[PDB]
Amino acid sequence: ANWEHLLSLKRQGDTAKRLRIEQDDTRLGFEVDYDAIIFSAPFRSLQDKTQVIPLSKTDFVHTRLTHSLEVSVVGRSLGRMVGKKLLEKYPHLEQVYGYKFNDFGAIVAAAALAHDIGNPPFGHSGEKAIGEFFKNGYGKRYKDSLTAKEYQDLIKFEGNANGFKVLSQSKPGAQGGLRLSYATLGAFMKYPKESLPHKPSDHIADKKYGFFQSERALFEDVAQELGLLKRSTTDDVSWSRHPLAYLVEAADDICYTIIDFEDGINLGLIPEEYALEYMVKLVGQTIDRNKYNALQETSDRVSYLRALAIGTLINESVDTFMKYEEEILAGTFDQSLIDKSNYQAQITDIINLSIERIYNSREVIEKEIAGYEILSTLLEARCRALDNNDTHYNQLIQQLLAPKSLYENLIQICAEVSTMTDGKALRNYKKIKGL
Amino acid sequence: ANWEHLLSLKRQGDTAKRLRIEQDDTRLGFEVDYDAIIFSAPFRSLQDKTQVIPLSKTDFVHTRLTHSLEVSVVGRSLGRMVGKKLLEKYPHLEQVYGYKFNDFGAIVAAAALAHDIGNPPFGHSGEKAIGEFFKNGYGKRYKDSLTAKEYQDLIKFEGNANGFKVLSQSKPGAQGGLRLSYATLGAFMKYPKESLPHKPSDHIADKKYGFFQSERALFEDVAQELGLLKRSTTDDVSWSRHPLAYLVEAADDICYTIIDFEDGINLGLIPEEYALEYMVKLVGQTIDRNKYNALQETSDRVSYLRALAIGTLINESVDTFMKYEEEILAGTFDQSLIDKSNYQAQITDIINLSIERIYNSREVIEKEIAGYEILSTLLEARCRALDNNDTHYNQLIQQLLAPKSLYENLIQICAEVSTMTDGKALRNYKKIKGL
Repeated sequence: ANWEHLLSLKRQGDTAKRLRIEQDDTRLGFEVDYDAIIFSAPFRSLQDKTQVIPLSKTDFVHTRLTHSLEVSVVGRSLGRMVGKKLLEKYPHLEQVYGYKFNDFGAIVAAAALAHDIGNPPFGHSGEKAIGEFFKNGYGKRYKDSLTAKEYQDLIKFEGNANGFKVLSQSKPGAQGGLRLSYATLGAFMKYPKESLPHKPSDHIADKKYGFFQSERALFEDVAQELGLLKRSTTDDVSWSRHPLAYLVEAADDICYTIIDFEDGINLGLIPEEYALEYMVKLVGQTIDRNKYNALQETSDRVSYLRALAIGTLINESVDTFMKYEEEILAGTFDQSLIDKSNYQAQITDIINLSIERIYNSREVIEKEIAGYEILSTLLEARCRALDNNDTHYNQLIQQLLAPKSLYENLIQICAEVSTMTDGKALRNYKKIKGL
Repeated sequence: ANWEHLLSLKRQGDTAKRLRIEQDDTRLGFEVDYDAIIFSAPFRSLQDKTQVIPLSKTDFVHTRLTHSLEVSVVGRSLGRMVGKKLLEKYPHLEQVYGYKFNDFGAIVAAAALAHDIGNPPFGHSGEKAIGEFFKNGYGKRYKDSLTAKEYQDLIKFEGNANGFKVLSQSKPGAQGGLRLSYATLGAFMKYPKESLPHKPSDHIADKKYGFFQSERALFEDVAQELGLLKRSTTDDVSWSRHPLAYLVEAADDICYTIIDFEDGINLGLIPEEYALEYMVKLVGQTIDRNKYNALQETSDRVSYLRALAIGTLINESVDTFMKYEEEILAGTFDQSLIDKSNYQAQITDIINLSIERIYNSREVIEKEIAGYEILSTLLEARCRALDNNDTHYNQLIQQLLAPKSLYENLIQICAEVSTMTDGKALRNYKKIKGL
């Protein structure tokens, strides 16, 4: 693989090449991508979408918009610091081609900012509820009308793949969706494979899939332009990750770990007494102990620890990337950046405490169970109206919820139900159930 | 005034100079400021703070966090584009001192991101309720114990000044607050004056005031380092605006004008037809008519017009800034950048329509009326507990609401009441009232 092609500025449908040295510095394609996402209807909708973590009437807990924003800031830092080191290691990328360190920060920041844009509500539980609907619920009836991979897209419905659809889906008057740079689309794709085969290896990149059958042809074009290495020659396609996707993944991993811990403490789900114990190793080399002791409020002390731990893990992740840069370029790095961290024990301890006190908490379980019913009800309403669109009731449902092939209809129903805001989903659900 | 001094990287308490050429490119002070605001407790709290604009059960309407985020993105573009032209006109800024165009984008983005951080709930009506409390309500009893300017800080309590307080307030373990770069604090100060005299002229910079008496000594430090020009001849202090403050203002004006209009259309408060009619001159040169006619959804057509109109006004504001750069540097520019717009008739039409259909709408008036009662109730409870801190009831109030001199206590009460999240304020209000 070659960094000259990995950093493609191509947008969908382009007729001529876009050279980095010819770009206006005030309209750099990679920075335009960040702003396009910020102002997009899908990103704006995250304002009205909560995480699975419970709300608090006393402390700050992140909604999905604030979470995505902070992930993108961490991502920009990863991209900036790696970009600087990559331009030292390959000086021609700056001399002949005109790439600068901020370019790498922009690609990673934009891909990270958009990572949760296609996820259904209720976290991974929401993905499972949609899959269950097609595996064992009403949607099971479609199995014999779908290919194996089409059906797998539904029974293993994946928020990563829905995010790719949201970013790239053509609509009348919006060809190519947000039309993001191909480099940004490459960095976005953490799982460059189709829904089948299911987990063909234990490599992190094989754990999930990254595009639906409906978007396979689009990602093939992206993979071709970037020169991603083919990882399989069978009708089942897969590629080695774009190198910057490791940094997008690292941004999410660091924030998932440390910021969930911060929210858990401010919620009172994790006793404050655990905060310093679980973070001392991650912060001890950089912490100002006088500052920490003078701080009189828990949320300020926890926020200080969070900033220091994130800075530590960002710096370590950059060094890990650069150590395995050539392996990543060759497609032979089979692990995540955080998997190689010297603080793996502390990270695992933080993750497990969050599972025990947050994700297994009664308030999260209750919401996930309710989410199964909400999503299943909305899916069944849409699919019954698809199957019998001539009845008076189903015409009302169509006016209320949605005012092509069978597979394309079903994937769109999943995409739309997944991206409804919390309040709109709940209101429509209550009307269908007469509540 | 000298750009070398205006672009100061000083933080509060610094003992040694910070040379731009010595900054780490991955830890630029100006970009550190942006990230510090994003992760700050006051900015995160905007998550849970609505505008006075009503919410919608069908369409997107901005919370204060998303409005500030989009203003910061428009500000980053304005700073980047003006920065590139400033470095062309003053090339020693780059060659000698090492400044780069993205530095100007970071300064303007950070100051714009934090513009609403100190505003009380309920818009300008919330400011008026706090001022009315001290002018004619319970707080009138403090008049004779305060200087003229201390009392004016209260009866004309100003969100812009509270924002300055929020950004810089010292607490145990956090001296200097967020410790933002002085260039960023200069760009933030749109009204570089104290509360008195009131509206000494019709200059936009004199319309309001930008810092309380509690923060006068801090902004004096900031003004000295930046080399801001003294404007007032009497003992009442006042400075000419930092040139970048004009770009922070323009980002707010453009977003408030176009994005409020966008929200009003998607709310149904503004008829859909008015969108093209009021924006056609702002978008006519750049709009793709076949793209627009192919768009099937109102929100997408309006969002396209919004993006085109913001684009037009960003470009024009940059040109206006450069056309008047020397007059701004000398403190002789008497207007805002948008005031000189060739589209001023269309801007005025859009604003007046938003005033008539949104800000004078029944739903806004209802909310402002309720806000008067909520804020007045909270202020009276805090002030009575200040006046008689010995009683069992007032000790409960102190534990519920707030777990030095009279003025310092009163201005802190105003700052804390103003910065409470919507849900926390409402909950405490209901408990004080028995519900």
